[PDB]
Formats: sequence, structure tokens, C-alpha cells
Amino acid sequence: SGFRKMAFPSGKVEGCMVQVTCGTTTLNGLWLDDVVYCPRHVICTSEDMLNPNYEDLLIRKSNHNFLVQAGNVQLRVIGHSMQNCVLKLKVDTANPKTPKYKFVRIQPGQTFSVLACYNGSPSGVYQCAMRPNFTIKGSFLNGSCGSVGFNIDYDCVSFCYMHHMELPTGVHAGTDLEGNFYGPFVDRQTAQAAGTDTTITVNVLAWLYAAVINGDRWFLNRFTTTLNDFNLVAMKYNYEPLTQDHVDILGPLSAQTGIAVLDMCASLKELLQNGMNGRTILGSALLEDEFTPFDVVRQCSGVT
Amino acid sequence: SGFRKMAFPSGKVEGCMVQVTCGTTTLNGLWLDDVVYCPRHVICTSEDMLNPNYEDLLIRKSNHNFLVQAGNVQLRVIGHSMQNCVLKLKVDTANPKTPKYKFVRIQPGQTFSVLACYNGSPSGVYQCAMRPNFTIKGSFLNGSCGSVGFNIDYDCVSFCYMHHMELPTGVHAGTDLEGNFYGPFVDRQTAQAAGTDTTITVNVLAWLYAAVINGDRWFLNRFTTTLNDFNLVAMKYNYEPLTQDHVDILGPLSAQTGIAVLDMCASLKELLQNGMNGRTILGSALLEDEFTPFDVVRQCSGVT
Ligand SMILES: *CC(=O)N1Cc2ccccc2[C@H](c2ccccc2)C1
Ligand SMILES: *CC(=O)N1Cc2ccccc2[C@H](c2ccccc2)C1
Repeated sequence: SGFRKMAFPSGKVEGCMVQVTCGTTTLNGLWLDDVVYCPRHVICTSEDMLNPNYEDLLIRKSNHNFLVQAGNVQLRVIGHSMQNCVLKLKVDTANPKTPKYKFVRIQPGQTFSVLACYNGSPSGVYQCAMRPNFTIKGSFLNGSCGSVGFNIDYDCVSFCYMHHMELPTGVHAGTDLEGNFYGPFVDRQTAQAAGTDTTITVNVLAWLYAAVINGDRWFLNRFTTTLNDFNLVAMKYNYEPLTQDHVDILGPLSAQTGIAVLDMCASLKELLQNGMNGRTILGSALLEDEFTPFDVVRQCSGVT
Repeated sequence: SGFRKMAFPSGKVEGCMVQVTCGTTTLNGLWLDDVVYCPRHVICTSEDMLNPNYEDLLIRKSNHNFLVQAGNVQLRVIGHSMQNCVLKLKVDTANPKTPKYKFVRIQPGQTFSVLACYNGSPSGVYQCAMRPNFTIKGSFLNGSCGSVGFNIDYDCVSFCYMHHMELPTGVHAGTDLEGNFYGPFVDRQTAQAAGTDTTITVNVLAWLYAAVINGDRWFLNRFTTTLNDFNLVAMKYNYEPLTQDHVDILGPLSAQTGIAVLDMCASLKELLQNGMNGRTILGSALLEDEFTPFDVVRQCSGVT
């Protein structure tokens, strides 16, 4: 029993973190096979970040300008290319700790673990969600750029995020491992505001199921609702509209608990309309939305 | 910017997790050098757990009854001994992935990372505190016993916890790596109630400092207080009494922010007396107490 915000074990990814230095900028790189992936803004001075022309800036860079260090050992760069907002540094040595991996571009509402690194060295691991506004609420200081987000399925690391920038509101923007930003963000020191940070309704419902499974039940009520009625309430509270797809995904938690998805929706509706009245659910005083249905099933079943 | 509940990177500990099977009970072991550490209740049937005599039960066990598997490879047990509530299984092979380590017994209020494992395989990592009542609020299913809690200082893993049992209230009890329980708990399926779960005042104040550092400031007020006055309020709200030792420990965060510890105490006092009025602090609607001052400085400075 007990339900915790849980990250994947980070070892497989720790084995992939390197330091990339171009001129006087140091950030993190991901070493998979004989390629090191890092944010293209490694080639910028903070001066350059106001309005960089990366193709023009990159012409001034050679293989030998990219200093790549894995622990205390330097990697030889034999090639470099820009793909969208990442650089791919070809090195002469395959990373011997390369796990089985994929690059996936995640949808908003999907959760992943972040291995926060500085100078190619891990500082910590925590769990995030891709927000509906394509920001993440991370913990990232200067030097953390090139830190990656990932899921693990048994033996296969799915890399979904590389950290690139902090908005002036202190939320985070980045790319998939093809260097394409999530959302409308650009790797430039300009005015970029996040849209509405909507609540991930399907994740709140998953987490309500997790609460029932772990003994927190005070918010169960005598009511039910419809998708359309529930969605009127979601709109009012800046919740994502609940679809039948979300209902289908919650089916296993519904089955396990014997609480119909629409009954749990009616519980969530009363919580939105009435608040928690100073009570808590799995040690939270607000409605948690960074556990997916798949996360609740995984943690509640003990998958490894 | 951004402040997250952050675990240590788990790789160094992932390298130490093994499966221990005695008869029909499987749980996790920690392999350091040529010793595997695991909970002594590995030798029990669930029947035995009602009133086990571990010394008597252990007489019926030989080296060859302890099946120790590191991934898919079996370790040869050449010795076994009971130290308090753990078994130490001597194996014929030193763990080649043994990191630099220490065993520390932590004080209540101290935080650590848990690597939740099942069958010697990692499922996830999360951050805990030793509660003032010597429970932890974990996420532990059957098979999770022998999962360990740890801190890392650069290259040295300090192992502070091994998971042993769940109380009927769904909080967690365990031992240090010498097999001594935290608090009054015993490895027996009996009536064991946790004492008052008091709030770790010094950790709330640290986290209030973390909030200021990361832009959340609405709770700063025009007031100050004294240790004695603050402590009257702490008593009323089941907070740990604040000592000058706690004030001294918060000195660096005080210095960095320019907010006197006693002014932040007066802020915490108004939060206790008045609630959050539906507002949040670092995305929490309650006062977080599982970040130590040392945790706030580490995360806010980017230590690796
Ligand atoms: C995440 C990180 O390490 N950054 C520091 C940095 C140093 C030098 C150049 C760029 C950057 C990153 C950045 C990206 C976009 C806009 C401003 C700054 C951030
Ligand atoms: C944590 C764990 O794996 N447990 C399962 C278990 C199986 C067999 C014997 C004992 C246990 C553990 C336990 C400890 C004390 C009281 C009851 C159960 C728990």
C-alpha cells in the first residue's frame, strides 16, 4: 500500500550522460551508440541567444570545437550535424552502456522521468507530465540543458524529452530527441508565454482510483454523471474535456475497484464544485494530474 | 528555477539489488562486496509471522536454502548470520558494481531516496523522510521487502533504510543496514500503531525558503516571532518544536534570501493559523515537510 510520485530507476540513463562544451558553453549530452545528442544552443554565447542564426553560427564550428567528456574520459568527435533544435555529434566510440532505446514524441498528459544533470553528472530524478500547453514543470538550473526525459518498458528506454529553456514564468520547454520542440516554443531568448495550464482530467481520475485502491475513499459519493454533464464542469474549472477514449483507458481501474468511470467523474465533479474542505487524498490537498492510468496500474501492480 | 520532490539517481543502488528466496518467500537483497543483506523474515511463512522465533526458525536453514540471484546469475552462499532483524548472506563473489558506501542510522526529519524493487528488479525511485514517529510514507507491495533507502554524497552511497513491514494504517516500518528497526516496531504480524505523525517544522521552513528562491512569495508578511512564541503555535498544530539548532541549520537559506529565520517562522505561523486560503506554494496546497535544509541547498545549487 501507499502511492508515491515515482520516477523510473535512472541507471540506464545515467550511463548515457556526457558533458558537451562548445567554446565557453557547457551543457549535457546523451551518448547512444556512437552519437551524442545535445541542444544546438551549445554553440551560442548568451549574447547569441537574443536572435541566433544556428546554421550561420554552426559554419564557424568544427568537430574539434565540440568537447565531449564521459566521466573523466574525452570522446573524439568525427562528425556533427544539426537536426531541428539538436546537434548529433558522431564519436569514434560506441557508448558501451547504451541500453535498448527508442525516441518517442509524447502527447500532452503523458508522464515521464527527468534525470536532472549538470556538467554531464546526475543530480537527481523526478517525475513530470507534458502539460496540455506543452510546457513541463521541472527543476532546471543553468547547465541543466540536455538533461533528458524518458519512460522505461522492462529493458527499453523511450527518450521523449531533452531540456532546452525556461520561460520567464519559470516553467520549462524542450524537444523530443529529433530536436522538435513540444508546443510553439523556439530556442531564442524572446517573449514566449505559456497557454492555459489545463488539468489532465484522465490523470486526476486515475489518481482518484489509486486513492480508493490505497484506502482513501471519503470523496466517493452517491452520484453519477454523463460525459457531456461532467464536461460542462471540466470547462468551468479548466479541465481537459473527458472523451470515451479516456473512459476506455480507465476501464481496468474501473474493473479492479468496481467503481464505474462515470461514478468517479461524479466524485471529481463534487470535488471541483465543493473543494477538499481541508481534507487530503493520498497526502495531497489538491487534485494530482501527473499520474497516467498506466502509471497507477504499474505502481499498484509492482511492474519492473 | 522550479522545485521538485527529487530522488538521488538510483544506478549505484540498482547495481546492488538481488533476489533472495528462502523456501517459498522471495524478497530483495542488497549485495555489497561479498555480503547480501536482506530482512530476516525471508525465512518465514506468513504463518510463522504471527509469532516468529527467528533463532529457532534459522536453525532449520542452511547456506544452500538461501537462493540468491543477481539478474539471471545465481550467487553461491558460503555463510549466513543474523544481525538484529537482517540476514547477512556471505557469497563467493564480490559484487563488481559495489559503489563506495556507508551504513548510517538517520534521525527523524532526515530525507532519503527509496529504490522500490520486486524480485531483485527495480520498479521505481521516490523521496521519503523518516517521520518523527519512525514510520515512512512509502509505496511498497508484497515482494518489496529488502528495498533500501539511501543518500548519495558525490560517489558515496549512505544506506539508511531497509523495508520490512506495512502497519495496518498503510505506513511503513524498517531497519537501518545493521537490522535495527527505526522506532519501536518489530518484524511480527501483531498490533503495532504509529504515534502522532508530527510535521517536521525545520523542513517546512526550508521548503518556504525554496519557494521564495523560486518566486512564490505571497505568504511573506510584516511579522516576526520568537522561538518560544512560534513553539506555542507548533504545539497546537502538532509541529516539532523549533530549536536554535534548527535556526542554525537554516542560516545559509536565511543568508541567501535575506529573510531572518524568525521572520519566516512568523510567515509559517500565519499559514498555520490562517491556512492557504485556496492558494498554492511550489504547486502544493499543504505545507511540505520532506525537504531538509540540505535538500533545498542541494537542489537550488545543482550539486552532482
Ligand atoms: C538550460 C541551460 O543550460 N541554459 C543555459 C544556457 C547557456 C548558454 C546558452 C543558452 C542557454 C539556455 C537558453 C536557451 C534559450 C534561451 C535562453 C537560454 C539555458
Ligand atoms: C514487504 C514484504 O515483502 N512482505 C511480504 C512478506 C512475505 C512473507 C513473510 C513476511 C512478509 C513481510 C511481513 C513482515 C512483517 C509482518 C507481516 C509481513 C511483508
